[PDB]
Amino acid sequence: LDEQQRKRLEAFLTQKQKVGELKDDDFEKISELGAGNGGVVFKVSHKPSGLVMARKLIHLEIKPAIRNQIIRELQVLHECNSPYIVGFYGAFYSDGEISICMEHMDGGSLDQVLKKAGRIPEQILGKVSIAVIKGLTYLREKHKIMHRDVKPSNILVNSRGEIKLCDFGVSGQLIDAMANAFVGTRSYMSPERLQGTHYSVQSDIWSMGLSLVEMAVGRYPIPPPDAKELELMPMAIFELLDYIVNEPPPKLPSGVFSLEFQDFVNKCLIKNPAERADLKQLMVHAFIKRSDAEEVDFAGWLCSTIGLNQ
Amino acid sequence: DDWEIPDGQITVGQRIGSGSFGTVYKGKWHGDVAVKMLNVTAPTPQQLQAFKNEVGVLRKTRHVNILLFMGYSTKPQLAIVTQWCEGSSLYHHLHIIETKFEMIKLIDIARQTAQGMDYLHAKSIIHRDLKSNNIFLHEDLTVKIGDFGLATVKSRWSGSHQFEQLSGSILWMAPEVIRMQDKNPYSFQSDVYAFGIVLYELMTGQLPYSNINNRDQIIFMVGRGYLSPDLSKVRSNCPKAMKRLMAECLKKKRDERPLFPQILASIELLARSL
Ligand SMILES: Nc1ncnc2c1ncn2[C@@H]1O[C@H](COP(=O)(O)OP(=O)(O)NP(=O)(O)O)[C@@H](O)[C@H]1O
Ligand SMILES: Nc1ncnc2c1ncn2[C@@H]1O[C@H](COP(=O)(O)OP(=O)(O)NP(=O)(O)O)[C@@H](O)[C@H]1O
Ligand SMILES: O=C(NC[C@H](O)CO)c1ccncc1Nc1ccc(I)cc1F
Ligand SMILES: [Mg+2]
Ligand SMILES: [Mg+2]
Repeated sequence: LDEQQRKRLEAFLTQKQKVGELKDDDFEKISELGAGNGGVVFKVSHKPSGLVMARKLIHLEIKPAIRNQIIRELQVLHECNSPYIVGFYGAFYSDGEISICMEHMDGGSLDQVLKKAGRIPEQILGKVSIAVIKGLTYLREKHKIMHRDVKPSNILVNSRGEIKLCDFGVSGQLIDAMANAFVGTRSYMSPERLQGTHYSVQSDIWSMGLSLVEMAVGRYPIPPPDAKELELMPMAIFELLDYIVNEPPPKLPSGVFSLEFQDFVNKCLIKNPAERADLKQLMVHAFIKRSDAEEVDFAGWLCSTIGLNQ
Repeated sequence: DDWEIPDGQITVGQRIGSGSFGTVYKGKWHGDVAVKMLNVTAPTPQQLQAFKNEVGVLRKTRHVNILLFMGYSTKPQLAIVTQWCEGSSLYHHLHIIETKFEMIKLIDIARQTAQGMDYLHAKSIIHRDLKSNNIFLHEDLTVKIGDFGLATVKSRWSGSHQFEQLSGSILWMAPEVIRMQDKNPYSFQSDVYAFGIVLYELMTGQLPYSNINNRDQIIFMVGRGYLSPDLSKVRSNCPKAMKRLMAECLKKKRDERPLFPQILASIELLARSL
């Protein structure tokens, strides 16, 4: 890491020390940030330290033994300290819900930014790809844990131009508990996971690509856009999963985007996990070497899109 | 013959929880009731009339193992009022409290469930959402089945059409239901499949697919016939005539599954031979 990152990383650890045992009465609810099919998130003020954090509340109906194991497994997050991983303050249980307390990201998830923006620019998706790759790397090496849930709603951004990951599978017991959830509407699961199990980092990389295409076109790309819906520049859950497995992978439109970017996503979306690019390859792909050279103003593009001041 | 509760009649109280198609509050209305605030809060008049028609049939249901459907309301928002049950659901007992029943009482739970299901099918009512979450053990004795029917307040409507966006928990869904590509997937045999899974819960104390922790993997493999409940996990003390019955309910092809009249008969027969 460089200097502006080592400054911010050490600055987080300082504010983290001012926080001791996390209790439910120490929090004042400000506003709700978002919700999904299995959680709700509030911006909260921690009265003992004045800090403002994000508080994810998961209401699970599980036996206490399993619940206590989940809290225990979540405490590993005190060791994830990277500029590409969202900050972690603590996790606890109370009033029948699991709380995960993490640092606030005033830009929100790229899923939100995408709605406000319509489509996201390739120059910006360049910088995003860099961060998601570096975040998967830090997870693969320093902790040997794999995300298992890459999607736009788990990539968070903020007004300081940072792009961080979160909601990565550190607690398997939580993952397995969330398996008895109701069906979603759409999937970012690679075709090998739909048929078998995780195939190391490669099956996350598929997810990254499917997110890049969604953000690049402004639409979840399964099934691919119509012939004239594309020059304008509801499928069942099971059929999408059958499509992802038994139909050719999605791609970008040939005219609008560079050839480096189209290849980048294509190497990511190879249906065979082994042929699919790994982190080492993508890290030195053409599209990444170019997008790392470009001096894009991400913070400015974010605040303009949301409507905030510079 | 116009069952509609006005405002100020329902003392809405504590929030309990949400499920596949609504959020449940403990209310008051000539006694404790269950107020489920449906997720279709703004219903279309074509949708709204089909909901009324369905409530008419659910109101004429009276059976010892069925939760009393009392009516609905639309004033604050569209909602559902049903009998409130003390004590936990069968899902709570098996997977949270880990209650230790005897094989006699386990089999008895199965029997009254099949009893009420047989009544529902006798009145041509497809439950569509049978699970141990929707089976309450009233006063640690009688079984009460709720959340039945209601095909119209499940799956948003277009304007005059309706297509069941698969919703619910996927563990109890029959494969033909998973695939959602057989004109009318929800059938008497799709309930029987669900009931089969509930048998698996009773007989193994576990939920199915205990080794799989990927929601969409289950959805795909179960829908493609590749994944099936590992019946190996049945307890040793469990009757053979019980395991066989469970397996006939879980057949991948819905036409091979038994109907409840035959299912109920098997349970009573093996309840004696005990
Ligand atoms: N630390 C955070 N700061 C700001 N917004 C956040 C934070 N964590 C979560 N969110 C927001 O909360 C929303 C919902 O939370 P989340 O539980 O991740 O649901 P989801 O990822 O959108 N969908 P799902 O995973 O299927 O439940 C996200 O879309 C984000 O906008
Ligand atoms: N009639 C009722 N009386 C008491 N508690 C109830 C009643 N109906 C539901 N509940 C409880 O309300 C919570 C949510 O219920 P519900 O919305 O029906 O979710 P679910 O049953 O788990 N899935 P589903 O029934 O298909 O939507 C659970 O803790 C239930 O046990
Ligand atoms: O949250 C999880 N899975 C989806 C859940 O439904 C929330 O949407 C989840 C599962 C397993 N391990 C950790 C999880 N969380 C999590 C992890 C890291 C950070 I930094 C912040 C987080 F919140
Ligand atoms: Mg998430
Ligand atoms: Mg229920």
